Amino acid sequence: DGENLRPVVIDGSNVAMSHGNKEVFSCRGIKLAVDWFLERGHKDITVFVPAWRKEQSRPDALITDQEILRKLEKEKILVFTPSRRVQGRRVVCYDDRFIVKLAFESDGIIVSNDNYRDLANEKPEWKKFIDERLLMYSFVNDKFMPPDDPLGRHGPSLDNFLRKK
Ligand SMILES: [Mg+2]
Ligand code: NA
Repeated sequence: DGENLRPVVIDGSNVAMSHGNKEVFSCRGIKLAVDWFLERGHKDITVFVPAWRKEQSRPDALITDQEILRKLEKEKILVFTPSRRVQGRRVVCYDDRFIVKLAFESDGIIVSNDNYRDLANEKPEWKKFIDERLLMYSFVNDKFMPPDDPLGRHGPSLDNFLRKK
């Protein structure tokens, strides 16, 4: 029973960079984050990751355990944001905008340590949404630890934070 639960939108790139080495795109972090929400009963989970991350590990952009991305895609959970090469240069659509817009329109939660304040300054309704619906986190090795107080001490509990009740 997970439609008393708010839909969950995970910043795949943020979580990947947060987990393990802070200089490595660690896809296990994405799996661990998703698994944490799955074990609680969530059924509406979307992970946004730029499409160019499917490319093999380059020295500029290191990445581990790539197979998880496609696996999560086949499981309907992960969605790739558009990206392509024009005239020898990589063009990337702002995945952060996908994250914010989807979560806002689905009336859900954003899982990220990124504040997205450029987008917040762009649209007032987005700023208010982010202020009230951003779930930050911390990684202790393979342990995914979100705070019981997402909005501080006067905010709701983590349990009630994820419910539409
Ligand atoms: Mg980002
Ligand atoms: Na990382």
